[PDB]
Amino acid sequence: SLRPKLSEEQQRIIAILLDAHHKTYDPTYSDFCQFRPPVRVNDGGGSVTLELSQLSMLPHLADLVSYSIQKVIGFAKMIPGFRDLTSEDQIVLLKSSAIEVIMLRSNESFTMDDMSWTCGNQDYKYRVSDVTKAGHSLELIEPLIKFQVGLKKLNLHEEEHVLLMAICIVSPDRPGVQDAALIEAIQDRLSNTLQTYIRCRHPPGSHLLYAKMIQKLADLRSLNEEHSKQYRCLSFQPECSMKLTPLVLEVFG
Ligand SMILES: C=C1/C(=C\C=C2/CCC[C@]3(C)[C@@H]([C@H](C)CCCC(C)(C)O)CC[C@@H]23)C[C@@H](O)[C@H](OCCC)[C@@H]1O
Repeated sequence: SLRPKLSEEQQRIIAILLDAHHKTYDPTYSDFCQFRPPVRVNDGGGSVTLELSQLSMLPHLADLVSYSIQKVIGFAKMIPGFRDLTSEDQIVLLKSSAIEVIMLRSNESFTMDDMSWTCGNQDYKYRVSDVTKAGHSLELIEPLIKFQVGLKKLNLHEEEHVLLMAICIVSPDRPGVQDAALIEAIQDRLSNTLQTYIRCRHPPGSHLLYAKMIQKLADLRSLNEEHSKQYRCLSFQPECSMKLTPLVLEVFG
C-alpha cells in the first residue's frame, strides 16, 4: 500500500551498487580471448565416460568462472557495509555465495532466443552440451536453465539485479559466519532498499515481484548444493586440478 520515497542513503546504496556492477561486469566480454580456448569434442551422445576422459570444455569454463569469481570479489568489496565485516566473515560469505552470484550475474549473457549464454561470438556461446563437456550433468544444467528463464521473465531493472546479488552475498544464514547479527543488519538495509525501490517503481506487482526475487535466492541454495556435489565428483578425475585454477580449487575445495 504505502510507497515511501527512497531515502538519500538508499539512493546512494543503489548508485554505489550500479557503479560497482558496471566496473566489474564487462558487457562486451572483451577478456574472453585471454581464457584457455574452448574445445568441443564430438559427444552428441552425452557420454559420461567420454566427457570425463576429455573434459574438453573445462579449462575454458574454469577460467571463465575463476575470472568471474575475481570480479564478484571486487563487486562484494564495494557493497556498502561489506567492509565493516571481519576479514574472516567476508571470506566465508564470498566462498559460500560465489557460485550463486555467478549464476545470477550470468543472466545478463543468457538469452531465451536459443536458451544459451552468448558472450559475443559463436566461440563464446555456451549451451547445455558445452557444460556437459566440462564434466557436469543434466541434474544441474537443466534446473539452471530453468532458473535462468524464470529470472529473465522477472524483467528486473538493473537496480533490482544488483541489489539481488548484494543480498545473496550478504546472507546471515551461511554456515560458518561469526557475526550473523551484523550481516543481517547489512542485509536488512539492502533488502529494505530493494523493497522500497520496487514499491515506488512498481505499483501494488511490487509485492509479487519481491516475493519472486526472494524465492530465487532459495532456488540458488539448491543449485549451489547440486553444483558442490557434482564438483566433488569432478575433482576425483585424475589431472582435473590442472584444468581448473588455484582460486577455483580453493573456493569449491
Ligand atoms: C560466468 C559467467 C557467464 C556464464 C555462466 C555460465 C555459462 C556456462 C556454464 C556455467 C559457468 C555454470 C557451471 C555449472 C559452473 C561450472 C564451474 C566448475 C567447473 C568449477 O564446476 C554456472 C553458470 C554458467 C558469462 C557472463 O554472463 C559472465 O562472465 C563474465 C563476463 C562479463 C558470468 O560471470
